Amino acid sequence: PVARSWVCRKTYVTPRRPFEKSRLDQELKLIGEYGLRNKREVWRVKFTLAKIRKAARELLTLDEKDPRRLFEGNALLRRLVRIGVLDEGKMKLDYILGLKIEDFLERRLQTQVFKLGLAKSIHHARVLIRQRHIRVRKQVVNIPSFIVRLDSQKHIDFSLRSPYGGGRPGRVKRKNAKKGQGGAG
Amino acid sequence: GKCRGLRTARKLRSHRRDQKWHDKQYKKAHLGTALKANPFGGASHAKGIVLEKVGVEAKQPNSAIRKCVRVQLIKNGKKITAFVPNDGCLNFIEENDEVLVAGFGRKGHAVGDIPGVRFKVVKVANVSLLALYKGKKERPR
Amino acid sequence: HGSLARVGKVRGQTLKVAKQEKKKKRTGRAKRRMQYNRRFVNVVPTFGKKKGPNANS
Amino acid sequence: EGDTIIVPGVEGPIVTQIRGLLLPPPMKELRVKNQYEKHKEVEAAQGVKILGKDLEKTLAGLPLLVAYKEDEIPVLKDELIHELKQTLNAIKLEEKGVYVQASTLGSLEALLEFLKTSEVPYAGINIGPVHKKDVMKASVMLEHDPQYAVILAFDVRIERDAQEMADSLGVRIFSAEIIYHLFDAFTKYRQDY
Amino acid sequence: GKTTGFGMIYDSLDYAKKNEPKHRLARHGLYEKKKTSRKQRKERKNRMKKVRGTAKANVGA
RNA sequence: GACGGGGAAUCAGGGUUCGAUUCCGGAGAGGGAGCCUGAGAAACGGCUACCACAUCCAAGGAAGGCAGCAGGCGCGCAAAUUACCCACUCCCGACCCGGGGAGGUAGUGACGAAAAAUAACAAUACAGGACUCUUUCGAGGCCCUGUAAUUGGAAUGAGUCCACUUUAAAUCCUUUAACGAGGAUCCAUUGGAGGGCAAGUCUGGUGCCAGCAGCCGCGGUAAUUCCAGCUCCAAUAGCGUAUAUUAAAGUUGCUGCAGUUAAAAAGCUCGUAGUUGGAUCU
Repeated sequence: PVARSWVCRKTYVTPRRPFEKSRLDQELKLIGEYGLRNKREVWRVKFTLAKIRKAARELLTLDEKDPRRLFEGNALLRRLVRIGVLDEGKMKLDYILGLKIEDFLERRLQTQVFKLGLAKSIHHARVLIRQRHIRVRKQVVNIPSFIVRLDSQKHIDFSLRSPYGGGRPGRVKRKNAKKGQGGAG
Repeated sequence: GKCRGLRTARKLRSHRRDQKWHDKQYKKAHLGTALKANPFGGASHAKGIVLEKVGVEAKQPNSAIRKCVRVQLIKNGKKITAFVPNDGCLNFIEENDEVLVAGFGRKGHAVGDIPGVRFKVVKVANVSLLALYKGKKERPR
Repeated sequence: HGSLARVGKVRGQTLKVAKQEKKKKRTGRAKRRMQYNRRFVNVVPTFGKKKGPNANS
Repeated sequence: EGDTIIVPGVEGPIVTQIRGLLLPPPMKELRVKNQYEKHKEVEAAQGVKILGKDLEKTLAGLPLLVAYKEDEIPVLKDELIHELKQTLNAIKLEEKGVYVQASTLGSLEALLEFLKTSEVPYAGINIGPVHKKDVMKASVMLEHDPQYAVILAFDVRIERDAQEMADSLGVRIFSAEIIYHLFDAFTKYRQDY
Repeated sequence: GKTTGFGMIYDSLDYAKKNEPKHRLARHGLYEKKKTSRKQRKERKNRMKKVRGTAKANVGA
């Protein structure tokens, strides 16, 4: 009798077929194009899309003009709009079954920083996110798998402690200066 | 089904019970004779004592001789034949040694060309045989 | 021959060689993208059986 | 109490964590029953009882090293394997013979030096009480010349289950509290054999 | 950039000495606690439980 | 190889298996039996007698129940510190004030779950596509795109550590000084490369021997399978093996199987239970 939780669920899912050409082809294509680490995060993005698709199928199973159907139909559509992946004009319940993995991966923090033009490459963007340089509305984020909301898209900039956004120079810069006045004097 | 009536269910249930009891894997898994006759006693691994080293002949298309170990079990007390897994491993073991033994992976059946052998050697003298093969660990003295 | 049933024969009498230079890693960002663009851009699909990436023939 | 001791054993030195320092009362010897006092700090030149958990294999008459550092890799025990290798006196020739059990290590040493002069080989060197494993390792020698398939016990209490199952497959028991009646019983058993 | 915490303002020193946890007053140095462990207290309690009479205070040392 | 249930795994639908296990209820403190007190006990950190086990002894007699918290032995393939505190949540007492291995904290911990390092950025060592020509080689080639240990930087993290913070007191996390990376040796393994099933008719050795192989089958002195080096693919701080189980099993078929010849309808008939019962009433 302890005060614990014991509440945990799996986020990714393992596919049924272990070896196949084409599945590996677009999985490697998505990993290479979006700068992902390995297949676990694309499997968990597939699992989140599977959850949303199952909820949409269950909600469309129920008949029209039921208050529960309208209730979490409006809730799910409002959540998908607030993420920003869904367009405002596509305000319909059966449009949930018409988007794919790259739409969810478009709202990643890594590719949002890469499209903002303050980073050179996608892997350079992932390193720059990973190494505590970008704040999200006066709050630094060091992880790449961050879902940027639509309201927070226009408030992404460098950290004030980072040397890129204005601050103290880095460790190798002062070491280079110390070597410079060591060799000069 | 065939007997299709609304106010009958125990006939279907009793027929399904008898037809499920008249099976092979269900009859093996739900009787005490199969667990009693099992040398492992329902365990994945077991420990035993090495007492003999012998060599059995293989099948007809595959012509070789396999090195296998006679082992007497600790929990039960009856002799089995166990097969050392990898090349150059009979010299790693000697008589009167404790050993860890496990099945091949056919749920208690012979695998390949080796007759009468359904178990294989995993660990001997509380050290892994794979580390003895690959040289990661040195054998106890 | 010595005998038929002496264990570790081909393991014992085989020759011994050493290792080579250390390889690098990019955690599959170009480690598998290199074989992807080898199979896509470099190697053309020839009408036949197959054409593998490790085919040293 | 926050120190790691290393004690040499049969298969080289082993790592032992201290559990407690049982200091016997000064007016009694160390052959006394369970009447001791726990002590936090011990004085110099004292005989106390030291208990560990995973010992199972020790030899008396050897120095032990106390390390103030933190063990991460067995590199400080090389000199220890040198003193446990130099001047080998009680070499454990692990052959296939009689299986012997004793309460103390000195009794086991006395029995093995009796057996090497009695030119009957020995198999196991387990100490303490007798168990199912001891009786069964004695009884697995009923194959391949079963003359050396008997238990030797000097002043060890016998568990009732092992003595009950010994008669099931026919393994006779040597149990005695003194040495020369045990030696004469072994001689009489061999001559009857 | 931002750190949060919980504080309180009393009215006088006597109210702060009246209704406060002892450990925080010890952190301010206004209270001292006994430097006895639970163990030796437990064998002390068992040793006074062993004997009956006035000698309970004598055996407690 | 059964404590029950709330539940867990798998899952199109329909189902199969497990539930000792933190919540609720029931039973017992070696197994039977009996009892005092108390409102409430057949109580066992209460007592009495039996047998089994078992402690001390001057031998006349005394003292026992860890299926509580730690720890030891046995057993087994199989499971952790003889640690600190009543501060947080409650409980008991004559009661702010005392106590609580109930509990909380720390260590062990790759049962399992979540996030997430091992690198980014140029000029040249060079192969070509993108817009226009030289019938064809050549050129502008600025976004180039990719690979090999030439060059100096943009760097931050593990760890070493001052402090601060947390805390009954520390440790864990976060913040912050001074350190801290060029083959950034501050070095990522685990299984495989004939088919299923991603991935070399590469090199050298023994040549139905050694062995590999879940299944087909490879081994006979040309081995696309053995034994070692090079390259390559799979998942990645994780991977392989053995057991019990689920889906695949429309190979237990209620949805939803078969019965001439592949396993299969009693030799035939009567007959009591059970199963199914014509039309017609606004």
